[PDB]
Amino acid sequence: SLRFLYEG
Amino acid sequence: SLRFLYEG
Amino acid sequence: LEPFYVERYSWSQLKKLLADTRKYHKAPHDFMFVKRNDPDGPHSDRIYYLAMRENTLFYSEIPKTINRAAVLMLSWKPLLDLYSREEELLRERKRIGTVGIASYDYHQGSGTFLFQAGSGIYHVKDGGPQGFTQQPLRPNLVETSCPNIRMDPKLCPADPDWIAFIHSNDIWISNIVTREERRLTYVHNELANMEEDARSAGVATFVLQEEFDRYSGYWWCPKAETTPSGGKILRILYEENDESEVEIIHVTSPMLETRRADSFRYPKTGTANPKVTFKMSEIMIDAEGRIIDVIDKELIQPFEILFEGVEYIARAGWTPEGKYAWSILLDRSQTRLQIVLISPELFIPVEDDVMERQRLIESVPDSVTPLIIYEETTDIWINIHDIFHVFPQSHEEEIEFIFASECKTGFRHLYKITSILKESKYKRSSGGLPAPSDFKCPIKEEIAITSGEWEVLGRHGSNIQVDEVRRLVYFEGTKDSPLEHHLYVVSYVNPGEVTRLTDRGYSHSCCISQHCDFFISKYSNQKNPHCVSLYKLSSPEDDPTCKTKEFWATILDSAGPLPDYTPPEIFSFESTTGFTLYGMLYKPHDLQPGKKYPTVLFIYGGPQVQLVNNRFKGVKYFRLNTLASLGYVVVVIDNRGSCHRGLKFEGAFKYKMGQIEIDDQVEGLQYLASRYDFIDLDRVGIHGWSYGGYLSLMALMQRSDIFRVAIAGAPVTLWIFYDTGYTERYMGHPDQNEQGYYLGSVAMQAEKFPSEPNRLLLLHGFLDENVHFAHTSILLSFLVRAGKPYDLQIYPQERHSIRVPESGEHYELHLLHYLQENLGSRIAALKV
Amino acid sequence: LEPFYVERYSWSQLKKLLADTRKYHKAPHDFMFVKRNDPDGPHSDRIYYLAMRENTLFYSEIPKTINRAAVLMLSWKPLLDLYSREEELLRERKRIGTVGIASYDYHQGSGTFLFQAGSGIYHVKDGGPQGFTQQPLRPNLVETSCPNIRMDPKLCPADPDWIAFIHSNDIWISNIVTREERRLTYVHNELANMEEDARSAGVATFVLQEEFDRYSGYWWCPKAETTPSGGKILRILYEENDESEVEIIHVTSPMLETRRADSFRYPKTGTANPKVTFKMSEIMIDAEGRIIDVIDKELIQPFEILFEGVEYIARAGWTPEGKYAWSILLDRSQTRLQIVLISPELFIPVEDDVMERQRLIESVPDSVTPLIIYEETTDIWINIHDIFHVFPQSHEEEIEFIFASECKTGFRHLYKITSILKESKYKRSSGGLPAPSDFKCPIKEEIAITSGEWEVLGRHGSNIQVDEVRRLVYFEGTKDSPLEHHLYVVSYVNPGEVTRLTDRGYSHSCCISQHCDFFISKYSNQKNPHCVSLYKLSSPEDDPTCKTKEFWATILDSAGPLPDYTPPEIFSFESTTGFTLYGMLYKPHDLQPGKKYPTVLFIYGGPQVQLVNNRFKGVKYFRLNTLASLGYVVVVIDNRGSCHRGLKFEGAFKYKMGQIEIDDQVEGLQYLASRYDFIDLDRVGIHGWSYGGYLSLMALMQRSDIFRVAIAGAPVTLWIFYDTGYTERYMGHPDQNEQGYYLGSVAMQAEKFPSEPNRLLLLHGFLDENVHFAHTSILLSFLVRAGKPYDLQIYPQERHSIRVPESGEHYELHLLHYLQENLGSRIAALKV
Repeated sequence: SLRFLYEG
Repeated sequence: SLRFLYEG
Repeated sequence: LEPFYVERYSWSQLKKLLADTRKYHKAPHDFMFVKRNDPDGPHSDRIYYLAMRENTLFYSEIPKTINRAAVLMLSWKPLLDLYSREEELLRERKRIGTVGIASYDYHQGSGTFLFQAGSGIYHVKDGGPQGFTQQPLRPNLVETSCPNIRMDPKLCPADPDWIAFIHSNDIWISNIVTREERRLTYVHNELANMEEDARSAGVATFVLQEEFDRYSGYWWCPKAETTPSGGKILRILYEENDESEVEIIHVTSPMLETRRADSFRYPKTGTANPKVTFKMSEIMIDAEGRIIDVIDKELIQPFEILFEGVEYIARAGWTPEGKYAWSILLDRSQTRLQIVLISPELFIPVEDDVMERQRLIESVPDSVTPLIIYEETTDIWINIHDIFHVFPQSHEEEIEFIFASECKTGFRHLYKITSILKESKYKRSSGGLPAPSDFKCPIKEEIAITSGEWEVLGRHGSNIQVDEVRRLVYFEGTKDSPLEHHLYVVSYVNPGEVTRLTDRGYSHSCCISQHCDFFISKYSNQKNPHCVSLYKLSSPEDDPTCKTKEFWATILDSAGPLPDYTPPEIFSFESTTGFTLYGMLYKPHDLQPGKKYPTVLFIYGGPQVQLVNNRFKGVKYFRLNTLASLGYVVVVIDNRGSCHRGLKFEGAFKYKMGQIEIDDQVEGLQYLASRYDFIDLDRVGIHGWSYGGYLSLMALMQRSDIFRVAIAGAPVTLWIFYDTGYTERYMGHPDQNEQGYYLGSVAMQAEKFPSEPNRLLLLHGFLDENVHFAHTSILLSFLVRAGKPYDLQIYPQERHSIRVPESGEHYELHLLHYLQENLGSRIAALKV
Repeated sequence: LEPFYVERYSWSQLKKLLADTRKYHKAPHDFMFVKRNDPDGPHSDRIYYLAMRENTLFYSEIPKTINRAAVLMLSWKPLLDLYSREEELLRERKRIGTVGIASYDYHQGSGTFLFQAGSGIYHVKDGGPQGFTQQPLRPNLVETSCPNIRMDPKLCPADPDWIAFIHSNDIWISNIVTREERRLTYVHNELANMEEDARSAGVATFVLQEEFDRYSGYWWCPKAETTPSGGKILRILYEENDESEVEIIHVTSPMLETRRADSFRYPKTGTANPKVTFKMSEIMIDAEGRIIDVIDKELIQPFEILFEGVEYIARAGWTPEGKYAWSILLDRSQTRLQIVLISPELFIPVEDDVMERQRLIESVPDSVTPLIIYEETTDIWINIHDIFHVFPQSHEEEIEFIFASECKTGFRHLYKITSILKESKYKRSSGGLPAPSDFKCPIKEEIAITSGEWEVLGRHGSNIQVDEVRRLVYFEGTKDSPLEHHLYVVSYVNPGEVTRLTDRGYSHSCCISQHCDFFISKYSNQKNPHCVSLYKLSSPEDDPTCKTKEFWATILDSAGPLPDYTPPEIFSFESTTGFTLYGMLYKPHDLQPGKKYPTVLFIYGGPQVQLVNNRFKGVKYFRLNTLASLGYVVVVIDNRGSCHRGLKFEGAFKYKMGQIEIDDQVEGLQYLASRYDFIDLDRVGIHGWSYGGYLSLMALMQRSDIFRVAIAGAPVTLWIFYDTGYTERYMGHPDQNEQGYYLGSVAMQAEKFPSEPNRLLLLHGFLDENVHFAHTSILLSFLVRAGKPYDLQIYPQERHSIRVPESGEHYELHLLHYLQENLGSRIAALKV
């Protein structure tokens, strides 16, 4: 995908 | 040598 | 009206703020229902699952009855007693943020679990003939002579003593009992560098892991064929990739002190994908479980002939009884899907001697042939899913199966199909290339199970649970609402009334028991966090179609509404484009009368993704609310392209990416700004990651009028730089869309960016393997020479993800400070 | 004192300001005198030179008389009739940014010129036996069968028909009349790639080019030895490097579309340099002019045996007679220089057969040995220079020569040494290796010719010319002032008086006619731009020791003081350290009294460079005037460690880089503030490139209190990432200066940076191969994780230099706008 991964 | 090149 | 200005906090102050709001902060998954088979016992089932702060196998006991006055809280028993590159890349591909045991395998007949915790592969037994433990189990290390890490370990279903795994891109098969270990493929030399050694067996290419979410390239055959003497023949089907011809890219090495680059294979758009093909290992064994011999076989003809036009192996596996191996196969443009049975009689041993090969080819009948049991097309695209159920073989001339397809109605629905396994007209003996239709099968029946203006769910672990006894099929779906994912059920023989099982007002992600007499549901809503509760099913004596539900027990109680988190309200509007476009609105906390507020617009609005729906936005989208509280309006919109709303909606941007999106963001922002007199449209900011950052740049390039500032995170500035699996699906080959590529590429239109500074901000992971840093670096290059300013920030330890905690703290701190100093605060509007 | 604030302009306005102050905007060099020998003609000499739009060979005629009332402007005549990676790098390493002919080679005897221009190599004859052309000559291309660029052509001085060049790191020779072409060395393989093949012949390694301004690695023997048959032998000495053991660094590729990085060999501090040797190629030519045969030759013993302790080959060449080949050799720590004579009898044929190679070694006598004709140590370091002049052989026993050295007094001076060529005590025959002293020649006398509190110049084409009839030596020096380089002359027989030949008030750069009866000076002061003029040398009849000059002709008339340009004031102050440090004050234009202004401190103050002297700073440092044109005080200081102020002054930062320099920039900045109260200390900026940007970062990290903003251009954040030849010279081997490195490496002390934003700006070339971009990106790694903010600017088309004009345009604009918004303007002091 064109999909990041941040999890605050 | 930490010596940059620029002319202007 | 009068403008509101947010409080100017310092950098150090803003860090204290973000540190303290963070100061208080994943559910269970991979459930399995195993029957206790205890006549005298209190419990009917025992469930196993992975839970978290590590991540380990737990179990919980399922009682036959419940006290219906009280809430049974299921107690968690732990099953278990107490980074490589191959992992850390895979963890990026799978998008898995948290450490531990990501998944596990299990064999029914034996009880054998099998899983990979850290570098080690382990196994334990519980549930089988050998019983049910009441205490933690001590994990049995599978031992090896393999130097490097081992990936993708799988139990052989036929013999649970055997397991396979990947090692240095080759297949191996250790035995958990005899301890016999053997290399089944000799395809890749671990020592020789990647530049001149690109072959690899049993593995999923970068593109298949990244763009088709397929993380494995080998599939154990479920049954073992007997031998004369007394042993047995196992089989592994695998994909042999040859990435020789694929492009070589250089991405910076994480060890920045080395100042070197890792070379990895990246099928850039319009270039070639690897030279895939199928293959199969025939592991012969004696009665003692000793490996007699391993014959390694290949297709009787090239993969380019037998599977003419196939450019991707999207999925694969075996038929229940091991008779045929199956495979789902896309053409390159990803508009033509197939489903092809592949008989093991298609594969012949590899032979160097030329006239032994000749002999072996002629021993194979002509009648043995790839049987294409389904073909579909579309003018938009195939979206691959995990749904496929093959029923057991009633008649030897046929194959019943369920599959899903967007291609018929324009929406994804379930279809029961019987395909007739015809002897193919094509006869290899005569020697020729099969005609375009020589392998096609006739479709005997095609009964649509579901239908309507809504979709069945197949991606991301949504699947179907089929009850082959009652002849029903359970499935998640968007029937009740697009904003809520609910569980349903229906007969697959007499399709008709669908029955929703999950309760209204929530968004569930169910995991139905293999016995179809139970189902779990992780649910939440905009207000509440995510509870996880167990529910029991019931057929009335007079009517097996009608399944009714009863809450049984709670697995995990919700925290309860987070203190200091006002959730957003979920709005909609009728679009000029003939659609009900949904949005989310975070009103600023403690509103003022007669004061307009600065507006931030978070965004992604790309394919495969819905942001606007009824779920708890306190976990991941926490800061949207922290923003609001500081005094920003926060808007989120799902432009045309978002998922869970049919193919034709999703397809609107095909060949047109970046050209239709902002139109909807602005549309909803203006629909809002009329109703909500507190929305200051002169101070709008936008920000997103990936496709989000893409549009943020578009937003600023196109609509300097609407958007004052844009913050682009790891954006696509150039489509000629992305990969095949994605860009070809949505934009096609760059020759067949000369003009869409150019319009959809912001770095080609660098002069369109604003000559005002303090407006563009670029963020990018410096080690980004996916959206390569070049995207930023080249945008900047053309910006620099177009004479336009930018503000840049790099996150040197990061990729297409933020994983180091101190990197994420900096992103948040900076984005807030930037937003403050260039949008919200009074000093920001002074600068202009 | 009320603060002055600068006029706030927009981006687009500042762009237009800068482009209009640029609106109205290169001198000659490489002069050579050639006599006409025309007793009936009007011209004594004709001079040739390189001049500038491309840069070509011109010439002018020198008349035997001049009308001493009038001034003669010399007429410029065109002599001629009108990039690869190799070139692109050579240009970087040489600090040439002017398209044209870089240099040429002339053969006195024949008239033959030989100059690389573009890909090709050309020759023309003019000014030998065969007359003097009155019209432009057609360049004659040397034909080739070599597929790739031919770097470093050189004429054979013994035979103008022969030339040599380098091609894919091997030495070829080409006959400009018999057309014969021949590869002399087969060391590198052009089809082989980087990592595998890393040997080379006739070439200067990266460090030799970037750190010792030595670009060639092969040296024609000036005389040819005769064969019995009528033919002759031609010789070529050369360096053979093996870079297999050198580390390998990935620098980004300029083609950003490719998304790849070029690999090249970077001898990091503490790592290996190339292991080196000398070699010799004997080309037997027949009487006809055809090559009979070429013999390659290795030293009789290994390099590390004969030249014990030697790490670098600083300079090399041959003696005027050709009997010995000389070489100036440093140890690794660069605190031991040795001039060594190397006889061709030391070289033997390369022979793979071991019975023949044994027999060759034995044939060469024990008496043939290297001869260390000079050796010296220092406790600071050896500054290599282009001074070394051998006199002809009076006696066969000895050799006379002039060399320059700082070791003796602490200042560089001329010393006519006379060494004795004793038979070494060493005997190969015996078997063992040599004792420490075995090749040290005794000094028969070491006369000092100059001495004082001032230096002779020996780098950048400053050198000595030597009258051997009059027994004089013309050199360039600082005897009158460190701020002015003047041409002096002195007798070397009985030394003493030192006649200055240039005029006070300007600093000069001078070529002296090889005949010593003429000299040219390029001269300027702070106020007037550079002119070039030609002075006639002359002696009174009664004492040829004594010399005088007369103005003969202008070559280049100056532009006449640039318009709207205010030169700075050169100032000085007797510092706390006991050295008279210097500076340059740019007062702001139209000083409104009762006020104080923002102050930008420009900085370099690293070794090998004096920023502050009596030269026009309105070409290169044009913008330092613009900064005052907008109301910024500009200050420059030559802190300790600058050049032209003795050695011990330059040795101040040994093992201590970053520590001592800001203490002087602050001291001087305070001194100025007292006398000149228009200096607002509350708003002081600092900026510099390379070592300039290094100390910009030190300024901010050490003195948050003095410096509001610091703008750091391609800084040395971390010393361990820098080459051996520099770092080890000034800071030593990392193991032995552990602390000095920590303190000097600002990448380490990221914690010590300001927790305020809008103070630190980082500028860097993305393709920088010298100060690798990883310097910036690692500081950024640590600033993030140490919680601190930064502003970043990258120039993706730039190495350790700004060469695209569009990239430079953006930089100056960004710098002007940055200082405006974060220092100088009113909005800036509000932001705090």
